[PDB]
Amino acid sequence: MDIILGIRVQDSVILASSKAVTRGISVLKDSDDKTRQLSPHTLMSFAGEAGDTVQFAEYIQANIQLYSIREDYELSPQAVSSFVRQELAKSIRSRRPYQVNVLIGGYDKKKNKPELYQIDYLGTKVELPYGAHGYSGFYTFSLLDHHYRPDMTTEEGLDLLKLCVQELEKRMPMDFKGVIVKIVDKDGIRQVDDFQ
Amino acid sequence: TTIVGVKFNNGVVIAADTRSTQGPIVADKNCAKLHRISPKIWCAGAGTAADTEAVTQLIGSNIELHSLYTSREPRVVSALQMLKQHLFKYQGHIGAYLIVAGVDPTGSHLFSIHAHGSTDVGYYLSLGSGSLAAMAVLESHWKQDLTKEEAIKLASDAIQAGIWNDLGSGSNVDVCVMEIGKDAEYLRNYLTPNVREEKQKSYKFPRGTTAVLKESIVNICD
Amino acid sequence: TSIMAVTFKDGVILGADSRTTTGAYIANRVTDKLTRVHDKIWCCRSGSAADTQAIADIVQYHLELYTSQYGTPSTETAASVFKELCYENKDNLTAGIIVAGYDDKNKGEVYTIPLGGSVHKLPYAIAGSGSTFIYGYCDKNFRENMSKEETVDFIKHSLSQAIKWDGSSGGVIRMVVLTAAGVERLIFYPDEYEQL
Amino acid sequence: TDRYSFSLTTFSPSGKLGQIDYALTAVKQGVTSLGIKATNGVVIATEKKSSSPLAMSETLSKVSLLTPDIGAVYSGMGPDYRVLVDKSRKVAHTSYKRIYGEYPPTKLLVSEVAKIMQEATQSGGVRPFGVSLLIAGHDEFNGFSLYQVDPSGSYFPWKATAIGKGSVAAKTFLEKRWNDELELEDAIHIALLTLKESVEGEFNGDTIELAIIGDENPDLLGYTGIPTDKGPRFRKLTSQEINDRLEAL
Amino acid sequence: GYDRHITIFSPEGRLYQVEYAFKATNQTNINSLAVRGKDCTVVISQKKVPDKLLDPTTVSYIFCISRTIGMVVNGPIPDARNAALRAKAEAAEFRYKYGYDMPCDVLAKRMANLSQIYTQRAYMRPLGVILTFVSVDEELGPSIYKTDPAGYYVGYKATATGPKQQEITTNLENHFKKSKIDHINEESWEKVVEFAITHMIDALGTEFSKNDLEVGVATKDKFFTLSAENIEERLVAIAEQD
Amino acid sequence: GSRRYDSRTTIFSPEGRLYQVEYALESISHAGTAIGIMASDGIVLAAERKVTSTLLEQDTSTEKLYKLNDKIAVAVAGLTADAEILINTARIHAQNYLKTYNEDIPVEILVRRLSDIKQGYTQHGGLRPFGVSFIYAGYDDRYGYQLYTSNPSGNYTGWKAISVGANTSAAQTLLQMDYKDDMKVDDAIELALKTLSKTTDSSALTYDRLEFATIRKDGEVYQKIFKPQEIKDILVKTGITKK
Amino acid sequence: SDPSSINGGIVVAMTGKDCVAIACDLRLGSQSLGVSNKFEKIFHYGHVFLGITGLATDVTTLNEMFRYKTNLYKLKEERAIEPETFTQLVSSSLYERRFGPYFVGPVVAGINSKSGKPFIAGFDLIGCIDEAKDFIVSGTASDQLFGMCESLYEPNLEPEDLFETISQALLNAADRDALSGWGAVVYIIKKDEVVKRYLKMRQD
Amino acid sequence: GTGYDLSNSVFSPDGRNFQVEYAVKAVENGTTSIGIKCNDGVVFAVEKLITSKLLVPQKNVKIQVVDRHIGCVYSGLIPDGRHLVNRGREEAASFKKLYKTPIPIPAFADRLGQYVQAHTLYNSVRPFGVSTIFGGVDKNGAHLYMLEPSGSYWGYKGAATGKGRQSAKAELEKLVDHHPEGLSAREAVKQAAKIIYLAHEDNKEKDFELEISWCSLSETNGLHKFVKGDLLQEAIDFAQKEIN
Amino acid sequence: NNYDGDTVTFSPTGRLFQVEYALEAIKQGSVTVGLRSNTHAVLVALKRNADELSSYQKKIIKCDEHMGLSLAGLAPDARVLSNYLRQQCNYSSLVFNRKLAVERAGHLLCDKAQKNTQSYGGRPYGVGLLIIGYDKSGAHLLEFQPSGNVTELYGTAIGARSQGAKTYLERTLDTFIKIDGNPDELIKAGVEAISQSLRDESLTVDNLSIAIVGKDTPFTIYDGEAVAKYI
Ligand SMILES: [Mg+2]
Ligand SMILES: [Mg+2]
Ligand SMILES: [Mg+2]
Repeated sequence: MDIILGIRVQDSVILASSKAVTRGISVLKDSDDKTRQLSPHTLMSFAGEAGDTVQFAEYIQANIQLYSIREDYELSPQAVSSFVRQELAKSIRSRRPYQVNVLIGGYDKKKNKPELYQIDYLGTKVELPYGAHGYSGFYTFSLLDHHYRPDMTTEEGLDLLKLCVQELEKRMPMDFKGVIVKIVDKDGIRQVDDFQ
Repeated sequence: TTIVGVKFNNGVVIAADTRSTQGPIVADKNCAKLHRISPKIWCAGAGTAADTEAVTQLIGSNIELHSLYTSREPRVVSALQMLKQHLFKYQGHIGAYLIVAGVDPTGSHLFSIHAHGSTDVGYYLSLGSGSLAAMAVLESHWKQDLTKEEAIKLASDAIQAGIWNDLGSGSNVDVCVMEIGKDAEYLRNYLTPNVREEKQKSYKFPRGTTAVLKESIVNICD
Repeated sequence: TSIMAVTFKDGVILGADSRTTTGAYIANRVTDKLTRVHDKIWCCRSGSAADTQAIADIVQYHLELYTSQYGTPSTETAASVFKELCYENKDNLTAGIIVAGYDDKNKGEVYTIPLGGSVHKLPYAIAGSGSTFIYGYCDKNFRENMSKEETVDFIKHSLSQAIKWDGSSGGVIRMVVLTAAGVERLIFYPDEYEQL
Repeated sequence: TDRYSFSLTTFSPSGKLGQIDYALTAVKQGVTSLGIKATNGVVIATEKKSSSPLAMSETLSKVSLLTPDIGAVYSGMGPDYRVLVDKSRKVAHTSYKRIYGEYPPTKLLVSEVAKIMQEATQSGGVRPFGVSLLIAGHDEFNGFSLYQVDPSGSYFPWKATAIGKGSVAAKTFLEKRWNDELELEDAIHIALLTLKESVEGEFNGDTIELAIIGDENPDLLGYTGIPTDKGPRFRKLTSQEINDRLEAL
Repeated sequence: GYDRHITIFSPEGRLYQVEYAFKATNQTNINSLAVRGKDCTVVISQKKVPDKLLDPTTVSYIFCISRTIGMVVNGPIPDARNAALRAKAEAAEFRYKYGYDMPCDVLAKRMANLSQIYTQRAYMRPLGVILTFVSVDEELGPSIYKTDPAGYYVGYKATATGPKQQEITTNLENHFKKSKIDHINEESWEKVVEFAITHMIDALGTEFSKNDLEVGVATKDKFFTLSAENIEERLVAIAEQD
Repeated sequence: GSRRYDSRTTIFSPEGRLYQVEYALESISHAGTAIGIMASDGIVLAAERKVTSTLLEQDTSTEKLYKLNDKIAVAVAGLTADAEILINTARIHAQNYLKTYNEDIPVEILVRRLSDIKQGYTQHGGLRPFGVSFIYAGYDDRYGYQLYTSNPSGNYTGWKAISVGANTSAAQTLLQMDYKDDMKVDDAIELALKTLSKTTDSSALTYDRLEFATIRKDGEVYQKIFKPQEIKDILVKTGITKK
Repeated sequence: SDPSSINGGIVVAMTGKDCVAIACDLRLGSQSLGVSNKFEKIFHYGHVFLGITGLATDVTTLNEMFRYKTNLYKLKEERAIEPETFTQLVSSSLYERRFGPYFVGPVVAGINSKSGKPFIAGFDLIGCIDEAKDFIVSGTASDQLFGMCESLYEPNLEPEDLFETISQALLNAADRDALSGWGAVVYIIKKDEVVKRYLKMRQD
Repeated sequence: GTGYDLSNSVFSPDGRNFQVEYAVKAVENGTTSIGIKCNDGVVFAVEKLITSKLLVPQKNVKIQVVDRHIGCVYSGLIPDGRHLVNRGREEAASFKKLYKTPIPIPAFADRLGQYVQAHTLYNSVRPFGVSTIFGGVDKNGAHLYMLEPSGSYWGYKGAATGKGRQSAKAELEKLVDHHPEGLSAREAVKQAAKIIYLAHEDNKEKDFELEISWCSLSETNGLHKFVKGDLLQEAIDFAQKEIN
Repeated sequence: NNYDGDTVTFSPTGRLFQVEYALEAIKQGSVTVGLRSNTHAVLVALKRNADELSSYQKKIIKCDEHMGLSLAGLAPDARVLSNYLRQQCNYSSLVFNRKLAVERAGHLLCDKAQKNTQSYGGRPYGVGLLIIGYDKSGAHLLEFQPSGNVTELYGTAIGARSQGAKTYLERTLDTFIKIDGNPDELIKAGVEAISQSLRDESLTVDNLSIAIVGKDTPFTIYDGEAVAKYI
């Protein structure tokens, strides 16, 4: 499937998302940003069934923006994760469910702590130091479990994600055409200019 | 599961085993299967245990409401009609098979209800997995004009047959006798022929055997 | 199940067996397959016990309301009620019903309604599993305007042959005689009709 | 169809809710009914005034059972009381027993009937209930309780009170006679005295209804074999018992 | 003032449309009496056919609800037949759903709850009719239960309804004060019919012919309205007192 | 047909006022007095029971102060049953927010929900408004302690100290006279008790005619509903009564 | 693909002398792939404890629903809900979705505050109440837990011994299941003291 | 108080529904219609005022057929009568569908009566403005019914409603007295023509057209049929002789 | 008086007032006359303009190739009723391959109006209609009033000063009923009938509308110069 990776360092959360969208035997685009900025300090990467991903992501984005406008306050990452998990759990038993897996990376400004949530199309939410959706984990975890330290800096996390991307580009039957990397910290969400 | 009902001269008795099984595994070794539709109207269940419990409680609540509305003692025909109509509404999807006995102002009643909404009347009935063994015992030892003790013995022997010769039943025997002139008598563990033998050795571990990483008090108060 | 209804000069007689089987196991060997929908309008049931019982209960309700409002219903009226209930729910019912009635105007009448809701008025009607085994005998031994004894004998012989050949039938032969004199219930045990 | 979607009970410029006050007035013009809470049970009582001596008073019950441990008496319009007791008996199962497997507590059943009556005072096309209810119940955690429910949907817990015609005088007698150390028989005697004060006609076990939420009566359970299941606490006194306690006085 | 048009409380706490329905109940100018026998229950109603162009066999205020429950109505025939159809449907549905015949008191309570609904909801008016149901309930015996447009219902040893009802009622009361029982100690229903007709003649003070009365008798497992000839036989038996 | 009986509750007067809103406010004016005071370290609610009898069981009686949430409570002025309907709805909304976001509901969100329900009852439906005024006392990690007030008009406002019910003008004047921004929770208790004792139409302020509540503070708040004995103790301590 | 066997996990409750115990594994995974080793399955409402095994999303949704209902219950009744009442509530809530079931296996444990009676019970995915006095087991290693409990348990055990027994049962059952493990927690519940202990086990 | 006559289903302090009585007045303002039960059926007759010679004679039928055996003629607000006849036709179709047997006359009468009584039960519906005389032959013989706007309906030997209802009732009483054995179908037709012609004199300002139908077990085999042609002209001549 | 607020309220004299107000609305409308022989049926209508810069409101509507109607009163209600009649003719032609009988059309219109003259919140229709048609029975002319009363006539007229045209048709009935097989003569008779209802006005090509139906003559409308030969 699409590659969706996320790591939580001491003062940041880094998200990696495939740049490739392929329908059939033809790669339609090699520069696809599979993320949606839910709030100034909370980003969400998504992957899964065509169409459902962008639809669900933009729906969640609109709801979070409406809440932030109404209450003039940014919801904590935990609240956004719980809201999207409830949405997906309501979806699973609907007529046509959403088949979208998401990684939410946020910086709780009230706690000043990085937080990373992994939720699947079923509504299974977990708070993890590193997370991945699809087959990606099947490789990346093995690296992270060894090379992840809680006191890691953002540059160390970027190097670790680059090692994961190298392993994926070596042992994956697919060419996901690189990854767009985004950093979520106390100052918001920024995009790495180049990762390869 | 093995459930039976037998009519005696002054009422009706039901009996069942106490073995709830999740496939080939015994989930409960003492699950009472005699439910109370009304103070003097009882029923034994088989099939989807959740369906039996739920439909029996629902019909019992509706019967209590009907009795408080009509100021009359509940009738077995009413519970029978409501159960059968409800089961037929939801087709065979409600997997409940009931043997419903009772004593009401009209007399003694013993019926059987199937999951799809059919009902049968008889003097002796059996349902469940072991229904065949129990029915063989009934057909072998049933006679007209049974006494209370005779019907109790016949029902207990049918349940024992279902316990011994059917893998779907076992453990103990619950009985409920309902006579016309008295209250319903609910004998829990009327027969206990499956007491477990004493184990050859005690497995109480020496304290500290388990490796503990961290302990924490849990605040239940506020 | 083996059921039939025969019209003789004094009225009508319904006959049935008492064997209800779940597969090859005789679930109930004393089943009363003769059901009363009105004082002198009865029905023989075959097929889904749940379906036939529900149909008979609803017909009894409708006929009780008809009696309360407009008086005693005709046999044809109960036949039409059965026909509506069976035909409109043909995709969810598996029931074959014979309806026999006595009214002083038309003497005795028999209406058989098989699967599909079609209604056919006949002097004598046979149905059930065992009926196929007695289609010949009946056609060779049935006469119009028989006496009560001759009608009982005809039904007894037919049901006895059906019970002998059809394993789905058995038990005791139950008959309900509807005449101007009223309703009579007759039972014939195996030790009697087997020697016929 | 029901085009009466607008409220029939509205605020008057004086701030008073008209139909609520009118229903309370109709209650005041109803037969007196009282309740007294003791240390080992509660008692409710009322006068059985019949329309005709040909009518059989036993067939018309002013004291009804809501749950096996909760009963209720009223003062006001009989038919409203009947429909309210039916609704309460059903709500006891639908909104508690069928969810928690236990009979509702007195407070919650009172709250449910009060919600029904409040909706009657606020919904469209309906007049408030022309009754006031005295509900006496017992649950394991709150013990014994006696509540009063007014047409407005409000409810109050009472140590002892009364409603109807002779409401004020009855309440005064209870204020003068009540204490927090009363046994059930003492409360029954006080209730009988207050009713005798509030009745002019005949006063015997055949013209007054009186029920008690007291101890558990396993003889009224109907089945034996379940030790955890005990008998109901609600019991309506027989005419013989009332006449005995009256001849005692 | 609109407290007189819809079913809302007056300042006195009174529902005036209910009282006006009560007033409408006596519009028919016919009286009815119900009494209980040892194993039967008899209702008698005045049969008044003023117009000679009327089919006298279609003038009835006694209805056969079920095979056990009969109902005599005091009030206009539209609301009478409405309540009759509703009670018949309720009894049939009760039999279908609960497996046994609807009791007299149960049908009375149901109709009284519907009448109460009419008093509380505004879009429906009460029916200007008083319904007296009679039967021989298997659990309660001979049963007479009456309901009114106010939603009130109760059972009676004997009852009367109509314009001169009070008169009749008093008479009945006296008899019970003399009899020390709650029923008519007669084994045959013919004697109970004769008793009812005799006491109605005593109260109203009028002689009834065979075309001036409707008699409905409920015995165990049956309710039937007598013909003019059976009423005539009872009247002849009464007249042959000495 | 039925048009002759419609009171038309949701209409404007020629002056631009909602008739039923004004009449419900007039109704609440006759109800008991409820006062909320928010100090720097807590919130205090004090209400006077209009219903008073020597036989009224005050131990199990709660006619003025209800718990919406472990962080939010309400003082009621007006029709108790309408208030309880709205309180049930508020509890359901708070638990829905908790289930949705796994965080306790902020006070203003619940207050705005209840106020919008009230407002909807004043603009459509042709139904009578709820004759209830609410004083919300709540705590959350955003605005700390919070005191809100809502009336049948559907309007809600925030206050340092507020009073609803009877004699609200004199109570508000006394509060403005004696309130201080730096005062503590015990000072708020004393001020509320004195304001009630000086604005009560009754002879004296006693425990039987009082309901009391304190939302205090570890990282945990305590919502303490005073029992009758605690109420009599705080009355005799603040000098209002003698024992 | 079995909805109850996608995520895996196990829970087991036992009783003793004036004490109960409820233990669970800490594994959550998408079939073969283990995802989280911190997924606890025993939640507590007041003094009642509920361990849910099965589809993880249904576990979390049921936890939220029961927290909702218990909070409203506490605010209405003005008392903490008891284990029997909560068991009945769980059964009714489960059967409320009979034809759209929650693919879970709830297990309730506690001590009645007013009577002190230790009470444990189990359920299926549609709410069939299994009220056993000895032990209740649920999860993917249901058979291993059944064997361990039927072998090791003896009634009237003191808390310090009941802990060892339930911990050994949980560990030796999880080590025989590929879809359970990655850590374990054990609650020893007394009338006024509830202790939580994390166990040390193999992380495979 | 006042205002009890402004809303339907409102009981006056007497116990009356004034809107129903006003509808009865609207009926009394209508033309004259009669029904006569004979020994083997019923005969319906109605007067149609020829407001102008521009009206097409023998057209603009006023008697409506229900099922194949029921005849209905209404006096009052003709459109309301058509509404009631359509409702009755639906009821008869439903009855025949469910119970196969054609709807009996008493059943049909009770259906119409319950419909009208429901129309006298709510302030959102106006009472009916037609008195309907109907009937026919069923398995129990002949039946003639009349239904008033109050929902009250009765079985009649002879019925009449409209402006000339009183003279028609008097003539029907004479017919009932002089014929205890019962009238025949054609004799009933001739008497209905006579009574219609006699009641027209009350409003002799404009000419009228006679319309007759009948349902007889022997003359029409139990089917509702319009009397036309030779029999109609014979009845007209009989009436013309009877007047003078 | 106090009984004219709704159509659900009966006057003490048994009169529904709103219906009479609708009839009065018709009376103040324009004049339209209808007349038929055995072979044809003609509607002649006088359209009315707001001023000299406005158009003349259409008064004749085509319902089907064999049936049409002329309106007098509220044009919206006329359009609603004509659309319902078109729907009924269309249903007859599609489900039964059968031309809708004119008498049945009148019955349907009667019941449709009665639906409005008995229920709360509904106003009676405010237009009178003159329906001409040619079914299997021959030529038919019906007059429909929103009271629900539809009457078949040889000729009639509705609107302002309609009594003059009606009396003219009464006098000329035996004359026009025999104008069979000659369309123009019946058209001129209708023009004379409507002229019998003119006062300070004269028939022009702009204010006159004609409609003709009959055997081998579908419902056709003539406006403008097409009517110049009949003036
Ligand atoms: Mg075995
Ligand atoms: Mg493992
Ligand atoms: Mg492993």
